[PDB]
Amino acid sequence: MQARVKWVEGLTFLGESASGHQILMDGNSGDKAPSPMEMVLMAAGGCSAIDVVSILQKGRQDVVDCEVKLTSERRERLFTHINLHFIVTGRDLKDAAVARAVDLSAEKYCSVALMLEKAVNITHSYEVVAA
Amino acid sequence: MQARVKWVEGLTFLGESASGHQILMDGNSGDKAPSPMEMVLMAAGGCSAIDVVSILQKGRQDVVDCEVKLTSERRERLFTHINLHFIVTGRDLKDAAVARAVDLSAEKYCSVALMLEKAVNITHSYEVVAA
Repeated sequence: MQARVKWVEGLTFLGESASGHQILMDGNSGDKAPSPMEMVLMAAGGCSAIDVVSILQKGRQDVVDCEVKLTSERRERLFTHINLHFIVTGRDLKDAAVARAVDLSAEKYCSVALMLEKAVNITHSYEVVAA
Repeated sequence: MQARVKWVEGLTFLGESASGHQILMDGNSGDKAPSPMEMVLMAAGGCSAIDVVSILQKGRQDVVDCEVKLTSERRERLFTHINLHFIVTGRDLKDAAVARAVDLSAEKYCSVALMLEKAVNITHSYEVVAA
């Protein structure tokens, strides 16, 4: 539970996780480091990609790479919509398995996704590339 | 809108912001870098602290330091509750001004806070230290 953030200077803040790591947020439109809102977008991408690769490895599917293209829109400033586009690379991965993994990840397993869903329109999509 | 995440190895993912910066997320309980859920907690702290220090500087208040103690609980895994505790340091800052700033920040200006609120119980609190 012990996370903290500290004002460094300007609008730069230091962020310390309870897993013992530190990061930097920059409130000048992410000038020198990501803005908090960028943190959120990336965390959604990351949490999702984690679960997607996990499901495939458990299902013995030979997943070799995973990339997430994130797009979003926001009020002129809350996010109105985030799209997670998965690019899954592997050997014999079947469509049904990738759909399952992207599905369960985005709507059942990804905490970040599920928290945002109650306030943001979150959509997903995927493609499969041979290695 | 152009953020992305890339699988590096293990459960380590690279995250790239459209402001042109990169970070690392680690899905092994934030082993080597923060977990996505830690990203979210810190972004809420950061977005909040940003707005808090901004309001005070606009109101000509001599804010010298700002720290946020974050605590949270989560299902045994969504966050059920996040508490933002602000520690504002300054010279002649008045209580009414700090309350205002923490208030507007947490319930009107902080996008990250406001997105989470629809799914998580978010509470705030503050204290004021002389410099």
